[PDB]
Amino acid sequence: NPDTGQMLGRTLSRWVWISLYYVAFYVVMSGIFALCIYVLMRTIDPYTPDYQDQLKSPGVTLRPDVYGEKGLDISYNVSDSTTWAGLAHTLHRFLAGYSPAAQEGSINCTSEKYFFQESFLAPNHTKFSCKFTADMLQNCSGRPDPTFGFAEGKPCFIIKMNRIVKFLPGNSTAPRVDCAFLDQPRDGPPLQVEYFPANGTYSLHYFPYYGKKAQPHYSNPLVAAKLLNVPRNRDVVIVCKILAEHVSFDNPHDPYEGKVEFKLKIQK
Amino acid sequence: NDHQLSVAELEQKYQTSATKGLSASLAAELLLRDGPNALRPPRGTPEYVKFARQLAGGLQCLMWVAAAICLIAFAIQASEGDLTTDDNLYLALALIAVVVVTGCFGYYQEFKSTNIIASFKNLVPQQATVIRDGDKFQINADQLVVGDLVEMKGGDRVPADIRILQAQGCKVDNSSLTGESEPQTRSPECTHESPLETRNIAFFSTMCLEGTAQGLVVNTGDRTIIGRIASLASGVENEKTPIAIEIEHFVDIIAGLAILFGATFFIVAMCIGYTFLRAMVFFMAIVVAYVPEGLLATVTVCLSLTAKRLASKNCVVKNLEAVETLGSTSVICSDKTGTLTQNRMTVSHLWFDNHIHSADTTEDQSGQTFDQSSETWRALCRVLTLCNRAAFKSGQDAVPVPKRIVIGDASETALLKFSELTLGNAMGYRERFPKVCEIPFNSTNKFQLSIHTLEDPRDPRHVLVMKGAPERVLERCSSILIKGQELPLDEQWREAFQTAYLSLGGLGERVLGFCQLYLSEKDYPPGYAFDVEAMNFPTSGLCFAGLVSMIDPPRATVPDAVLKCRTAGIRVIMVTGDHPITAKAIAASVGIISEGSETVEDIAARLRVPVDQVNRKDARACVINGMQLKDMDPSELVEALRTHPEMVFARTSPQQKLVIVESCQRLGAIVAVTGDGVNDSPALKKADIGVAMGIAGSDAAKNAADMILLDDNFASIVTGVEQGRLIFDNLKKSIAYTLTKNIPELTPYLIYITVSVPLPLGCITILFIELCTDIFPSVSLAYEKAESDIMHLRPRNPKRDRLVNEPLAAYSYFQIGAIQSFAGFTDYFTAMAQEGWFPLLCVGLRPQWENHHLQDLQDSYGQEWTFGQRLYQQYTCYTVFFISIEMCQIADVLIRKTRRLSAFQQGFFRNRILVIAIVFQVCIGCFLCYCPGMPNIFNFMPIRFQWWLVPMPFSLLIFVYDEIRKLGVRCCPGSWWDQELYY
Ligand SMILES: CCCCCCCC/C=C/CCCCCCCC(=O)OC[C@H](COP(=O)(O)OCC[N+](C)(C)C)OC(=O)CCCCCCC/C=C/CCCCCCCC
Ligand SMILES: CCCCCCCC/C=C\CCCCCCCC(=O)OC[C@H](COP(=O)(O)OCC[N+](C)(C)C)OC(=O)CCCCCCC/C=C/CCCCCCCC
Ligand SMILES: CCCCCCCC/C=C\CCCCCCCC(=O)OC[C@H](COP(=O)(O)OCC[N+](C)(C)C)OC(=O)CCCCCCC/C=C\CCCCCCCC
Ligand SMILES: CCCCCCCC/C=C\CCCCCCCC(=O)O[C@H](COC(=O)CCCCCCC/C=C/CCCCCCCC)COP(=O)(O)OCC[N+](C)(C)C
Ligand SMILES: CC(C)CCC[C@@H](C)[C@H]1CC[C@H]2[C@@H]3CC=C4C[C@@H](O)CC[C@]4(C)[C@H]3CC[C@]12C
Ligand SMILES: CC(C)CCC[C@@H](C)[C@H]1CC[C@H]2[C@@H]3CC=C4C[C@@H](O)CC[C@]4(C)[C@H]3CC[C@]12C
Ligand SMILES: CNCC1=CC=C(OCC2=C(OCc3ccccc3)C=CCC2)CC1
Ligand SMILES: *[C@@H]1O[C@H](CO)[C@@H](O)[C@H](O)[C@H]1NC(C)=O
Ligand SMILES: *[C@@H]1O[C@H](CO)[C@@H](O)[C@H](O)[C@H]1NC(C)=O
Ligand SMILES: *[C@@H]1O[C@H](CO)[C@@H](O)[C@H](O)[C@H]1NC(C)=O
Ligand SMILES: [Mg+2]
Repeated sequence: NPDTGQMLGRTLSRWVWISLYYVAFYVVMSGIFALCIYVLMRTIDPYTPDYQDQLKSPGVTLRPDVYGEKGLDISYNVSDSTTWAGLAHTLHRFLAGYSPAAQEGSINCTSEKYFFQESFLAPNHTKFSCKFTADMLQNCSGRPDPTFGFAEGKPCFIIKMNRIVKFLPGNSTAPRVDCAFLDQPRDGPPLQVEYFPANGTYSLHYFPYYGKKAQPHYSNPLVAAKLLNVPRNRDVVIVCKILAEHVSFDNPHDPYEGKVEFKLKIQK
Repeated sequence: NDHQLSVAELEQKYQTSATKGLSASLAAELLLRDGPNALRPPRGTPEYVKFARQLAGGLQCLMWVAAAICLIAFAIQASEGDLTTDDNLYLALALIAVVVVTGCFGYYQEFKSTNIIASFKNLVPQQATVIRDGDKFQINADQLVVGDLVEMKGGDRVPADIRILQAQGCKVDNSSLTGESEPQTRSPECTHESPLETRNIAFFSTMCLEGTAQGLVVNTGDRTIIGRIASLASGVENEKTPIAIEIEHFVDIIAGLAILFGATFFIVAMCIGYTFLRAMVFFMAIVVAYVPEGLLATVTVCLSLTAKRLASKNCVVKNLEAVETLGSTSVICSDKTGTLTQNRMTVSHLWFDNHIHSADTTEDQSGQTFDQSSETWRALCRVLTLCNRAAFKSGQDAVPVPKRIVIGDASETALLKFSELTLGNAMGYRERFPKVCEIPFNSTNKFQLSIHTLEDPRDPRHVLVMKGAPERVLERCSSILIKGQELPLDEQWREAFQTAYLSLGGLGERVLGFCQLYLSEKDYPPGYAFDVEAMNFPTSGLCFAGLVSMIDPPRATVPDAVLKCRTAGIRVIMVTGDHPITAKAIAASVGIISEGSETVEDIAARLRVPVDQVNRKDARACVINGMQLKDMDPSELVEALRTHPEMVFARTSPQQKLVIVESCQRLGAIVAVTGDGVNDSPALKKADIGVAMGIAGSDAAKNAADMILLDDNFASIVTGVEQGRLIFDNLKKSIAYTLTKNIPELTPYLIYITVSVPLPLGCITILFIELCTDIFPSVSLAYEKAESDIMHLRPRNPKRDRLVNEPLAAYSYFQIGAIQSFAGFTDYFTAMAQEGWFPLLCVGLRPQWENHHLQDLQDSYGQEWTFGQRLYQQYTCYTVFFISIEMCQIADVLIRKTRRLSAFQQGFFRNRILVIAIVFQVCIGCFLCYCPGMPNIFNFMPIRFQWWLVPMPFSLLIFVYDEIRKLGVRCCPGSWWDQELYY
């Protein structure tokens, strides 16, 4: 089939024309595709997504995040500092973005209700964002305890709610974190948690979130849950859910929607 | 051999006697050396073997290889802790299931065809008659041994191959074993050199029509002529069908493209930074992706629909691949006796009133009748009606006269049926003229005579009717009846009679002379003592009434079928075991030899030159008999076939029929063979398509054939040719439609691997596209009408016109499929960006997107997403890509209705099956999108309405582009556009 006069059943001149035809066809098709993408991006709104079909209730994440086989799994040894050194280092890295130096781009908020901004009055055509510093987490903030309670068997877990543009948790009361055992160890009591900030709430002036273009300095409000009666040398499952009117935690196809569930083991 | 052997040289070879016969002990001990006198049953394929063969084929093997590659890739991925390994299992299961279900469908088609064919297979044990040690006792035919002395009488099957020792008026029906349409006289004198044409050999399978005979068993079981034909047919190998060859070529194209794309993107993956194992898995995925899952089912369903359409015309195929061979056929090698003709002697021509008349020979009387308004005709009708001893069976009024059954001679049967058709109530007319004397057709007199009494009670004369050979009635018959007058012979009427007899004999017909004599009452008063042994009545000085000739005539639809086949560009060759004169006359009658075409003998006779002095290229027709065919080598046979367009082979043995078929096939032609007898079973097996008559066909012929004509209608051949051409074109369209959607199924995976965007299209939705939503639209293209006069085109060139070729593949894959991929990706990016994921962020997003440990991945607006939410968004991408492919496939099915004509000319809605299939496709798309539970069952999402609208301009672009391409093809035939852009 490959021959000098006819190269795979087609002369060299005819190959040129057929290749030119295909090049022109694909150039035109690529131009149409690029024009379609350009039109789409010019109809896209810079600040608000067109639809939030997959974002009905926010997800909930936990720090420090260590994943085992089926999900979050934290296990360490009080007698061995190398078991929780990495956990405390992860917490320190996470709270690095919550120092006042990191928060200089946000403002003080004392409203305790929705920060409803209809105009752009922060600099560079921007909306204001409230400060969350790693001092509102008091004891679990990393000072004066750089171990976050891990050394003394009372670890602090930071619970963060996923941010959704214009989502409102509910203004009857501030959304609140509640942590408990999944199936309580029948030989012990219910989980004793004590939270930072007090009552484990996210202040309502961190909502609504207006997106990263309108609020480039926005920081998710944090709640630290210090567990005080976790049994030692035993596997426990902890579920931390968000108590808000517009937050749901009952989706069986997304275990992080509205709550966070982790396994915990503290050995001695 | 045994025919060329005296009884003295016999009777010692077989240790028998010509009268005493074999001893009862020698026969019993010879039945041990040689088995029972029966043919060996065929090999016999078990049903599981038949099903396993259905499970094979080019496309089936490609799918088996694809499933094996899927499983190997699954093992490789499982040796790496991969997650999305269920896709490999789903693909392998889908491929295996499609192969198995298609094999079950094909096996069921074979089983049903076998049931219908065997339904008309008649079964009955057979007896014989043997004289051992003097005792003439009746025995089963299978206890016969070589050397046995048997007796045959009219109506009995010949019990074995027999050298005739004594015979009295014995005639045999050899039309199934040989091509001889006329009954053959059997006499103990060795006439011809070969045993197949001698008169002292009777054959195992044949009928003794009349008389009695006695002879010696010379062959038994599988050593008989029919047994040796069965052995020859068993050694003939069944070659591949043209459609199977086309499918194999298309499989080669698929494999080449798959390997090319896989290697290219394996190199790309290696250069991008993928590990060698990952790049190999990518190569395997691409190779598997190029294999279409539903195409085997689509092709099988289209072939089955064509088979159903053919069966609606009493044309049953034994395999689904046989429905296209007639459309691809360029040469039809046809049998004469019983295939082109009715295998029944009927009255064809009459010479009375100095004019040759032509009778209606069609079995349904759909032809023209000669002028019956005369007095010579009435006299001839009376003579032929009264001088006949044949009689119809009692209880026959529904059956037409040609297909009734009568007890008597073949010639007497033809005369009786002719009388019943013309005069009507032949038996009643004959009984209304009482017969007082008669003389049977003895060999010495060579005529039949009878004296009757007239029907009116006032005419006391006696009418003497005599029928016999022309040059035995002409020695008598001093007078001749012309226009009712009794003009005498002036040697001019003798010249006219000789000319008419010579012409009728040269027409391959058997002529009979008829005459009457009105005996005077004065010399022969009523009550005259007529003595057959005294010759007291006048046997000379008769009045010749006319000449009647008989032939085995063609079937009613055969001439038109032959003309249509030749119009379609198919060469028709007659190959018969019958005599050359009859073969040539029938070939002229049916149109195999055209009007005005001559042989070299004809040209020599016209030019008064010797046969060796005529240019062979001047003769369009040719008649080659078997002895000449023996001497010719393949080179001379090829030269003769390529020199004479209208070829007739006469006195052809089954081996020589096989040789002719092999020569035609070796010249590169796809050859169809039509036959009914055992003598064309090897040729039917060797043919690309073998067609056997359902009613007239022998069991061996029907077993050898791929096609059975249940009603023995030859026009079903032209129906099959048209259906085969139509199915070829519609299969081309359906395969183009099926192949188009493969590229939009594969390009999302290529972009997923190379650009690392979240997976735009999943395995489950790909399987739904392949096996649920597009199978019905692809099948509906089998109902497309022809775009031109398909019956006036020439047969396709098998080496140049492939079912799937480069223009079709290139178009379907890289133009329409490219447009479909662009539509799918436009919809994908629209759905992504409107949910918060801009295209630039989508680029390179796959690791984070699929990371199960990332539950707050940020989108373009800074919103944080869990893995489950991202997975539901991915299912939305699946659904929008699926719907884009669906809409573009609606446009594709619209554009594949025609290859040259516009949709505005062929008709948008004239294919109601196609319209219903489009509605069905849309309905299933809607059901999959919007049925509750679909997101978690099949990963289909209830997409917003604008996701439906985005691919619609691309579908319209597909339609407009195809319309413009076909307009350019129509307006500029032979241009660069036609050569490159037409498929
Ligand atoms: C073409 C004519 C017929 C000729 C071929 C006949 C057989 C065709 C069938 C092929 C399928 C192969 C057999 C089934 C193989 C898969 C079995 C299976 O286990 O599958 C399950 C999946 C969905 O599982 P899940 O997510 O619920 O499991 C969740 C479990 N976890 C969590 C592990 C994911 O199901 C799926 O893959 C669905 C895959 C899509 C294919 C389904 C079959 C659709 C065929 C329709 C043809 C109808 C006739 C043609 C049209 C009529 C007009 C002519
Ligand atoms: C064999 C032939 C193959 C042909 C392949 C396709 C060739 C063309 C591919 C890329 C060319 C660029 C097309 C996109 C550019 C559109 C024009 C444009 O200027 O748009 C602007 C955007 C950036 O806007 P922004 O988001 O910053 O604005 C935000 C605005 N506010 C803030 C208001 C919301 O620029 C962009 O998006 C650039 C996006 C670049 C990456 C796109 C994703 C790559 C995926 C490609 C898959 C395509 C498969 C094709 C299958 C063919 C099979 C034969
Ligand atoms: C061309 C026409 C073909 C017609 C086929 C024959 C007729 C059968 C069709 C329908 C009969 C069943 C109808 C559905 C049952 C009632 C509806 C229901 O019970 O809804 C309860 C809800 C539905 O959830 P949702 O709508 O909010 O969506 C979930 C959204 N996401 C993302 C958030 C999780 O809770 C749930 O999810 C649980 C729902 C569980 C699944 C329901 C059973 C139907 C699914 C499969 C049956 C077989 C279909 C496939 C047949 C072979 C292939 C063609
Ligand atoms: C050819 C003859 C065809 C006859 C009709 C075929 C069957 C149609 C029957 C029912 C379909 C309508 C009912 C289901 C949709 C509403 C359910 C729903 O709720 O869908 C909602 C969206 O709906 C809409 O935007 C508008 C409703 C209609 C959409 C298009 C319907 C498809 C129609 C196609 C016809 C195209 C004809 C032209 C092309 C062919 C030319 C030859 C889904 O909710 P979402 O996405 O907001 O949730 C997001 C939240 N997440 C994801 C968590 C669940
Ligand atoms: C996309 C890039 C990397 C592909 C490589 C460039 C070259 C090799 C491509 C570009 C255009 C292509 C040609 C386009 C048109 C045809 C006509 C078709 O009937 C056979 C393939 C053929 C002849 C292609 C061969 C390969 C080709 C010449
Ligand atoms: C140059 C830009 C616009 C892209 C390329 C356009 C292509 C599709 C056009 C431009 C020039 C055109 C070619 C010009 C020359 C010939 C040779 C002639 O006998 C047939 C048409 C043919 C074969 C044309 C085919 C199509 C063609 C190659
Ligand atoms: C006739 N077209 C059918 C197909 C078109 C496109 C295909 O992409 C491959 C693909 C996947 O590969 C998985 C796979 C890997 C290795 C071997 C076989 C299969 C996975 C998800 C989506 C797509 C597969 C099948
Ligand atoms: C780790 O915990 C175990 C009990 O599970 C304890 O015996 C050990 O002392 C601890 N680590 C060390 C090395 O101190
Ligand atoms: C915000 O308010 C607190 C309490 O009034 C104050 O101590 C702090 O200085 C303010 N923010 C700054 C400037 O860090
Ligand atoms: C938090 O720290 C204070 C001292 O600053 C202490 O009194 C209090 O008990 C601590 N609470 C817990 C549970 O750590
Ligand atoms: Mg025959």
